[PDB]
Amino acid sequence: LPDSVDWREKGCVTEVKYQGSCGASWAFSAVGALEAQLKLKTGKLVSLSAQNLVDCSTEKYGNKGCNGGFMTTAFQYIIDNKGIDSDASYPYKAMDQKCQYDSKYRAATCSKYTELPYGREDVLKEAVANKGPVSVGVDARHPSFFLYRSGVYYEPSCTQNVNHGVLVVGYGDLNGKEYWLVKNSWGHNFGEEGYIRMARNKGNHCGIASFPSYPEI
Ligand SMILES: Cn1c(=O)n(C2CCN(CCCn3ccnc(-c4ccc(Cl)c(CNC(=O)c5ccc(F)cc5)c4)c3=O)CC2)c2cc(Cl)ccc21
Repeated sequence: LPDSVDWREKGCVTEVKYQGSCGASWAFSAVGALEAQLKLKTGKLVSLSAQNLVDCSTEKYGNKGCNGGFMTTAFQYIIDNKGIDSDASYPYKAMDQKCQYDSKYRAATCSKYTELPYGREDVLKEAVANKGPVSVGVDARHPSFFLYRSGVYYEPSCTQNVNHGVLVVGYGDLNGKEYWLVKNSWGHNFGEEGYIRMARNKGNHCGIASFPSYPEI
């Protein structure tokens, strides 16, 4: 119903992270979604451990750490593992390590997650507004994406085949162009202080609504 939302205004989004040469966008996207659900229930915003997911949500979950993974099965790990550590106590090192999870430094838990219907930008809008930040995949193969500085991103050669985990933390519009407000994990010098606004309601642009998921506590 609201024409625009931004979950940063509601205190539900952490500092933008830097994944580096490790392709752990899936882990960053997943912890970002859970982070927001943590704040909604607990009142505490704390950066959760992407590295905990890279290291422990591995072969059983169809994830290859720094060679990519799924947010959906990352949520399953946190359910199965009965918690995830804080980034503070299990920080990010941009490589594949042995699983060093420690129940002592558990900062959050996960009960279930929800996978939204394929390519449905309307349902995604509902969830973003009413549930919270949604982990999504995008097609970020194209140099335009790498280079993005500002405004609403539209790449004509963008497919709906997704390779990169991001987190939709809102939506809105700019000069008529409707956008999704997407948190990336490529440091602060990417786009708009770490964020990118990508085309909304333009035939599932770059696959943004192809595989949306969010967790719950
Ligand atoms: C070993 N086993 C496994 O594999 N499953 C998959 C995970 C859950 N569903 C995924 C289908 C939905 N679906 C389809 C296509 N694309 C994405 C997708 C979404 C977000 C992102 Cl960011 C990406 C990008 N990721 C990668 O490119 C990548 C690269 C390397 C890698 F190792 C993993 C992923 C893709 C996506 O979610 C089915 C296959 C298992 C499921 C079970 Cl019950 C038991 C064992 C499993």
